[PDB]
Amino acid sequence: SHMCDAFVGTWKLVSSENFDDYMKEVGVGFATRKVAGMAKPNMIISVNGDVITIKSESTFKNTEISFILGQEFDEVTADDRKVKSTITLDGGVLVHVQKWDGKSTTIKRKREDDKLVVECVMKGVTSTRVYERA
Ligand SMILES: Nc1nc(N)c2ccsc2n1
Repeated sequence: SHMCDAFVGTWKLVSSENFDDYMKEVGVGFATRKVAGMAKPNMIISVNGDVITIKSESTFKNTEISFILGQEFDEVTADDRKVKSTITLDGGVLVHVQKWDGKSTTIKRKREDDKLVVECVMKGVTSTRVYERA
């Protein structure tokens, strides 16, 4: 048993709050915000040794990241930003920081009851995205 066991699995988005405002704060344009805001992504998390893989699949885009905790990597986000990402574990919470164009956003993923709760923060704006097991 290991680090992220309770995150591993296939998850489906069941609720979202303030995601449009988060996307605005990030700089996402109108058409992408409207189309991306409809999606109910599946998040598939797996671990193989030190390598964590998070796939996110939706009608809008399929994305995939693989990474080692604490080790920066390149990520192309669903809204087509080219970012430099670092993901760490902080007291059981996966903390994902994305840097691009002098900007920064942080995405936190945590287990709460039977849900996986995703909190996306850009300056003063937070969006909460709740996933349940598929
Ligand atoms: N693949 C993918 N991943 C995401 N996080 C989102 C959010 C809206 S659409 C979408 N598609």
